[PDB]
Amino acid sequence: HWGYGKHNGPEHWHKDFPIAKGERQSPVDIDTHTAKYDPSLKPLSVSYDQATSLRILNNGHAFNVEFDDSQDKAVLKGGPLDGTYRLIQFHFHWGSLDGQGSEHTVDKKKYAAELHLVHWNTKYGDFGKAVQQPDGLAVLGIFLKVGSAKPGLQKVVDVLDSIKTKGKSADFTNFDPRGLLPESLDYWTYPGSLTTPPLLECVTWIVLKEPISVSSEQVLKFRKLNFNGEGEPEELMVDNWRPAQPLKNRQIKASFK
Ligand SMILES: CCCCc1cnc(SCC(=O)c2ccc(S(N)(=O)=O)cc2)nc1
Ligand SMILES: [Zn+2]
Repeated sequence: HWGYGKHNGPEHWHKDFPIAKGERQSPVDIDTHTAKYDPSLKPLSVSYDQATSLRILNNGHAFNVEFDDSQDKAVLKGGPLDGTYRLIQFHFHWGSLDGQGSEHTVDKKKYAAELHLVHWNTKYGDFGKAVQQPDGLAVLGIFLKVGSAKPGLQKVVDVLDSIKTKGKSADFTNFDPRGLLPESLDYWTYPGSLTTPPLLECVTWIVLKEPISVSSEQVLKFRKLNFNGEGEPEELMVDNWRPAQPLKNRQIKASFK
């Protein structure tokens, strides 16, 4: 039932998921001037050399590129994190127009899209248990702006016609998520939530300061996807982003400057 329209979009979510109005909801606007530089924050450690992608899926809200998370192969640690977080999937949120799409904003600036690399804390044994813990997930957020193509994204873009509609999946092996990372790992971090239902407050957010560039043609392809299932009226998969939520009693920390 929940989705991104007038009648079931983010403003409606609290009815099914009352935690929508909770104390640590995501996304948020990152006020770069009031973010506190924290010299005790470590460099982020991204170990994706052994990543094993398996499949890409249109789940009717976005597309997920899923990884084999049954061994320590693609892991996030360091930064603000204690312990080891395993990559389970990535997906994006994007706009109907280049002027919007991102979930987090930076001094109210919206980017064309936002990539979420979703990782779960190995101490909880799996994803479903981890989401029920306040430190269960680490999501690495990366902004996309429109300009030069991102070569490492093209394999993703090229398979989308094969998963046009809700419920479609395709084999997606040997995809290397290192090709989606900007040069710098400078980041902001704060305690938040999943940005889609069930909106669980289980996320340490790590948002990179440096956006990646993707071409207009790459993002256009994202916009050809469908929210609907095959043999239904076409609703383009666009504007699948939740707007900024109240910061409330939280401090955003910066790894830099
Ligand atoms: C309430 C009891 C149900 C426990 C349970 C909750 N959510 C999920 S899945 C939602 C999900 O996979 C996900 C991952 C990342 C993000 S985001 N957009 O914050 O990166 C949003 C949703 N699976 C099991
Ligand atoms: Zn997301």
